[PDB]
Amino acid sequence: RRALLVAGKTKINLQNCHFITGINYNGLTVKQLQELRGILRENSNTKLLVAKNTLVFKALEGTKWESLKPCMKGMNAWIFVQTEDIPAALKTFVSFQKEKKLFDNNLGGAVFEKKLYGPQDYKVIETMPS
Amino acid sequence: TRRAVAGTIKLTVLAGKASPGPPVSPALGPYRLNMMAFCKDFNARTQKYKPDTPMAVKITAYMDHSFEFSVKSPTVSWYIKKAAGVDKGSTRPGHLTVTTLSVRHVYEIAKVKQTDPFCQYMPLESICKSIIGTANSMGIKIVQDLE
Amino acid sequence: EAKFFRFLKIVGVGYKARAEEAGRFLYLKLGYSHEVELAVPPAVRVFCFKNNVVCCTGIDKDRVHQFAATVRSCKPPEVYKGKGIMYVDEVVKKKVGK
Amino acid sequence: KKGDVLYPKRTKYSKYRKGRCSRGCKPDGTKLGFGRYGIKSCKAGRLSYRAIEAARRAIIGHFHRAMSGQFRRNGKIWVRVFADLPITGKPTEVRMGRGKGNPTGWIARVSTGQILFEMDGVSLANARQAATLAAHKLCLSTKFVQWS
Amino acid sequence: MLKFLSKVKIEFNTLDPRLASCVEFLAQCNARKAKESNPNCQVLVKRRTDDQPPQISVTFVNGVEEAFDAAATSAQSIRKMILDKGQYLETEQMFREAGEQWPVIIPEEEIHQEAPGVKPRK
Amino acid sequence: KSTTVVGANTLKDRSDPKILPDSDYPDWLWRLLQIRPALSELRRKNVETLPYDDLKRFVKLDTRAKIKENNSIKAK
Amino acid sequence: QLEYLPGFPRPDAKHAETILAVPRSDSGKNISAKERKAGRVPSIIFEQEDGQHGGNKRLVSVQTNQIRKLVTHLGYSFFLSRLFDVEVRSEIGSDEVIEKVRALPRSIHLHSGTDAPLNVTFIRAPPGTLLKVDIPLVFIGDDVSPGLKKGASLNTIKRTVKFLCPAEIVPPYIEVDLSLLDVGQKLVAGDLKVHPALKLIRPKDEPIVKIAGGRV
Ligand SMILES: [Mg+2]
Repeated sequence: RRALLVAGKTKINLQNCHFITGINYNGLTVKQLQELRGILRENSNTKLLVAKNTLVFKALEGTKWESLKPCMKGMNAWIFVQTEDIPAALKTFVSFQKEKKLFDNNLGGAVFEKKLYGPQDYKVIETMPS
Repeated sequence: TRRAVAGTIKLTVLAGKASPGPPVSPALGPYRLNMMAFCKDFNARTQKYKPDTPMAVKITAYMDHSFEFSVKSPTVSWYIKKAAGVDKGSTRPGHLTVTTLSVRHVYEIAKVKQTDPFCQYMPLESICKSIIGTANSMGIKIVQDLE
Repeated sequence: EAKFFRFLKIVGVGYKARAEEAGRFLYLKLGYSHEVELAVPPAVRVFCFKNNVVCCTGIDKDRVHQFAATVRSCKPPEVYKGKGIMYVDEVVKKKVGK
Repeated sequence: KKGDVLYPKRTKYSKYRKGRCSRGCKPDGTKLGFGRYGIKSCKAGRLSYRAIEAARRAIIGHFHRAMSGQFRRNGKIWVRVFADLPITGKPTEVRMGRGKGNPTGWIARVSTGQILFEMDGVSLANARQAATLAAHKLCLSTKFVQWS
Repeated sequence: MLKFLSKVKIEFNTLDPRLASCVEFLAQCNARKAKESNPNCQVLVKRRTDDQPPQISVTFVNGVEEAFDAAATSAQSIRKMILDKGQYLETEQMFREAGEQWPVIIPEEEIHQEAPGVKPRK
Repeated sequence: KSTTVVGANTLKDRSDPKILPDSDYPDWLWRLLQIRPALSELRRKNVETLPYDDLKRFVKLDTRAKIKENNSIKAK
Repeated sequence: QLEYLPGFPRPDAKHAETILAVPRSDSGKNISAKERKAGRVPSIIFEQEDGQHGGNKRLVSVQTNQIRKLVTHLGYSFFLSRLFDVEVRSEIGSDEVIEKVRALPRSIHLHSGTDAPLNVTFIRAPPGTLLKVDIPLVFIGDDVSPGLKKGASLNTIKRTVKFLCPAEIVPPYIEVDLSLLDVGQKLVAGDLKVHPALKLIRPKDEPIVKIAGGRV
């Protein structure tokens, strides 16, 4: 039943998605998780979901997001973005990190156009606008 | 932060009357907390509000006597009883009825409750149905339109 | 060369321990008029430290644990103030005395 | 009925023969007649009216404490076994034959598969535990039966 | 769990699929119940794109360095073996502070010798 | 009385608000007391054809029911 | 028109097993005890057309584990208001199938003390045959009832209803809705929502369930 819950929760979120990331939520509380979800839900066009890694593993099979497979271990909060503006999508985490002083929770892994950029590699792509 | 959180204790104080003895006596003295600086910080912000209003203050006590508090709006029981009528709850709620409110008071109370410092992102349907659930819990009736 | 180790802590007003001969003889003072002498068996030696702590050190796990329980059984902890010999990691739960 | 302790108000004859009770079964199977749960017997024997009253009191007192308020009497009990055989008895320090003794009490003949109690209007767990409590007052071996 | 360590160095590759044990040890060592137990203890996270395998290299208070196979052993097995070495180090230090020689040597022939039961005596 | 709320707004410069007619208010206010269905109907239906809010209510009432049925049985 | 209408329950496909039997050569307590010791339940398959002269009967024996599993999983009354496939072969593991037929369990005998099955009865019900079937009731909507909300208690007068049913559309159970009953009222046997081709054997002015007021 929860398998169908998160299958629907990813089937709705993959309808307009163009890149996918996963954040290590070690040490984040419920209120700060809600604040991250709020910042990235009003100020952008993104959505946050914490899900079973094997269930996202099985629910992304047969899709162009099949390259992700190494980057699904440990504590994963999956962020699905239904929009295209990656500078405003990725600078919000910079503002969040520099404001609330959270170095223990970083961006590990992302998928854009059949490629897994390094966390160093999807740093310059937020500089280029549109 | 890095400090070992001891307790989180809440209280209700009327607006403007932060005299640290009738409600700020043993309630804050049970946890070794100070009574001067917290009252100064409390009276340094409720200058723009109507007095004799039961403002909700949650204070996170610490072992180094540091105050890190946020100010909450007055209680939804107060908001749903004072905007309705008599402040007396039923002997048997859900079956015995006191007052009646249709659709509008709960909706604007939800709009005011959205101003809670960690309710920036909860939807108005969520807040309205939460207040409906509170309204079920003291025995007041809700209808589509009182006439 | 020793491998198996066990530690004991003594709690009490005037309760004392002392090793006598090369770590082979153990002597104890538990509030009686006399003292308590125990002969540490082979494959085990005993040592005493400056926190009222007795160490049972040895090479045979059976003899080490049996002798540590033997030293403990001379005086178990009481439930009203915790006085006696106990294990270091052991928690003693007290109760109030009417 | 007679309130708690159940025996007939009057009978045709004062003294009855002893009879036999160690045999007898329900030759067609048994089903519940009024309730959803019930207690039936697995063996055949005798039960006294004091034991039946003690079992009924145990069930109603368990429902009394488990469920209160308006559901306190939502549990319904049917007692389907009735004690209508008087038993007699001679006192101490008496010889063998000068007639038949005075009656002392009443018993009920219970067969194999006879339903003693029936319960409705409660939870399944409350019914099972009330049957467990009631079977400790009866000398016979009982089973919990459920409607299906 | 964090009483006996001085510096920990975690190193791994982020796009290589064997990082589960090392990030689980990161979760074990960066808890709220951990860092309050040793405020002076240091953590060192390093990430690299190249193919150096994921390793946990720790040091203790008494200058002993230990490298562990973080690729094939789990974080909980690492947590058990660090304490297994740590309590031995503590026992060594506790013996050494009191004036006893370390390591203490017992003749390995008394295992064959018979021993009677220990009855306490006056 | 029935045309103004009392004691709602607490800003000293302003006043308590009024009761607007059904012209400024959006649609979802009058949907508040519809019969959101209970576990007697949602259990027997097909989960695969259920909409999002209904299946969310299904799993939430299922979790509440299993918590209550644990707490009522295991209690002594 | 011999099909279940929409809005009606249907027999489940989980409990749609086939019942396997082997022939039995005699009647009586001797061979009955021998079959029960060997681990089989005695049975007979018969038809309706000739009540005298037997009725084209065949004496068989079915498997105790299968029959006990069916009765435990379905319930006693639900097993008796549902059709089954019966396959009679000459031996267990043999392929010489003697008779495959669609039959109704007319009765099952359970021991009054141990509840082991002692006898199963099967009656041949091909399409076009009329039966007297006892259908169980299922009571729904007890959370919506205003009378039950007000603290009244439920008085279930009857649990099963006897009907005259053609074989094809025999209902497994009858759903009775209690959403709109307050304190004081009862439902009679004429309020049951059934197929129009089913005839009620009992008179329609027979109470089924009444909601009676609580002890104020
Ligand atoms: Mg015969």
